[PDB]
Amino acid sequence: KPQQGGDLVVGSIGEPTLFNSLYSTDDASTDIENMLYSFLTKTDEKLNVKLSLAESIKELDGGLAYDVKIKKGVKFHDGKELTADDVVFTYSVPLSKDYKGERGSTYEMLKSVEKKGDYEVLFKLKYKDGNFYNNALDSTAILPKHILGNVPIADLEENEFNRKKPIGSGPFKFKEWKQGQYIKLEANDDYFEGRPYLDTVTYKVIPDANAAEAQLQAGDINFFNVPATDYKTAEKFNNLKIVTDLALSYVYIGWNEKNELFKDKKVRQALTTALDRESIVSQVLDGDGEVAYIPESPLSWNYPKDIDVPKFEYNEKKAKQMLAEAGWKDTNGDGILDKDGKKFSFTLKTNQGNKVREDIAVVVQEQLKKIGIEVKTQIVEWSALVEQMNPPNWDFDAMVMGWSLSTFPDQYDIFHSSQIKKGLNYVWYKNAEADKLMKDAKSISDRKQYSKEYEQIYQKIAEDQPYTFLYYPNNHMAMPENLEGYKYHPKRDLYNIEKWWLAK
Amino acid sequence: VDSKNTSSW
Ligand SMILES: [Zn+2]
Ligand SMILES: [Zn+2]
Ligand SMILES: [Zn+2]
Ligand SMILES: [Zn+2]
Ligand SMILES: [Zn+2]
Ligand SMILES: [Zn+2]
Ligand SMILES: [Zn+2]
Ligand SMILES: [Zn+2]
Ligand SMILES: [Zn+2]
Ligand SMILES: [Zn+2]
Ligand SMILES: [Zn+2]
Ligand SMILES: [Zn+2]
Ligand SMILES: [Zn+2]
Ligand SMILES: [Zn+2]
Ligand SMILES: [Zn+2]
Repeated sequence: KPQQGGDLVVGSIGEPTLFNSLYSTDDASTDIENMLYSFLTKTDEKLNVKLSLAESIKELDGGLAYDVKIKKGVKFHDGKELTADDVVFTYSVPLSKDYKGERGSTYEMLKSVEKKGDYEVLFKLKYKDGNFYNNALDSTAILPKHILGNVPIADLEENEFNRKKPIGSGPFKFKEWKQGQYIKLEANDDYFEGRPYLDTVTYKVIPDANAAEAQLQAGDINFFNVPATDYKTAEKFNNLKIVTDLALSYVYIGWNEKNELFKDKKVRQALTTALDRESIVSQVLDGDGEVAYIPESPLSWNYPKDIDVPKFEYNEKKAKQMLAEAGWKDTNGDGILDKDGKKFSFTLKTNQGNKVREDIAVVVQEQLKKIGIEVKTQIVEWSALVEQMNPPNWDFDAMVMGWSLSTFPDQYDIFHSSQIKKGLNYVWYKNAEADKLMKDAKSISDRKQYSKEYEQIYQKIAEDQPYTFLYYPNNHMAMPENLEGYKYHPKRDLYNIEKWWLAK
Repeated sequence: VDSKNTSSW
């Protein structure tokens, strides 16, 4: 039944930065990595962990060690055999004092990684942490030691390997990256699970959602996440079908607490209270999506079904009062709030090509103007904005942004204060009581006990409003009407693309 | 799999 052949052209509004899971922080990079490389495990469309490169994984010492046997006969794109050496190399990099990436959180539970045979590795942990089995194993792309094994770890991120000479063992091989235009990949004929059916996959960079929709209509791209507002338009396009479901994601406003304006919890609570988030969803998403009050996706087994968290529902006069109570009032008749010789004025950034977020930024500007807060909007190209938000820059006052969430629910990576300096706590949030809860939660094995203790963490994050949570988005995936073998995955848009085929 | 900044939605 399955038929070999064809070319998929995937439209993307964001350009990748590099292809290396130890350094990338963004979904566009991750999309390409998942085609180029292999991983010990893979989380499937039901969010279950499955073996991929691993032949077997045995949990030892109550979760303080993992003995991993690797499939034999797996080749890198250069024809060389993947072995334990490569796995030991790759997972040892973030344990080096010279590691300069933002992914330290994923590996900090590791004490060591040891070769036990040509195809066998033992992982040893310093303490129990479910992030290792459930996140590190499926997130860590295996790199070739015979290429990178002697590059100084301080210089690994800059290496040309990560941009235009990547060599992996994944289902597609790198052909070309025409900067600002596209990345072209070709089926790996020697892929360990069998060659892809598709001959090529092209990731076409179009930082303008309207332009991408027009290209989809014309047949210049044939796979795209259509904005909800364009659904009724796109469903009429020739030769296409659309698969729709909830994304493992939320969209938010990040308030940078490096900025004086956003250090006070009461001010952050006021900003949320000033925003008509239901109207945002109605207006900007045409009602397609739900307002978010919790830093977790409804898809998660950890999502709290029966929790009453503070919501900070829209109330313009209450926001005014809260800001006055916090010391802000217009003291110069200019219409904008004033405190200690400073005016409440800042820049709200978001990413070029996401018309929904661009619109949200304008709506936030208008709604906050009504309570005397001045916002300048700024649209920035995706790769640059990723660079700006990350350490060592944190170069934003506020941003409209999203997370593609981890499939293993743990807020430590994003909200623990230890993750500010070199991790994903871009907004400089610190609640010492929340820190303790998140740290202590790692040792809780039973899921019911874990979820129960997480109710307290959600309460603290909700109360503190380090973000204004905006909504849980839906994906609307347009694809060729004859595309077979596709399964909807809420996190990986191109999940198992090597198994998709075009019926002819 | 771990958290990533997402461009879409
Ligand atoms: Zn970096
Ligand atoms: Zn030892
Ligand atoms: Zn040992
Ligand atoms: Zn040997
Ligand atoms: Zn080798
Ligand atoms: Zn150097
Ligand atoms: Zn061939
Ligand atoms: Zn346009
Ligand atoms: Zn929809
Ligand atoms: Zn609704
Ligand atoms: Zn003023
Ligand atoms: Zn635009
Ligand atoms: Zn618009
Ligand atoms: Zn307390
Ligand atoms: Zn994607």
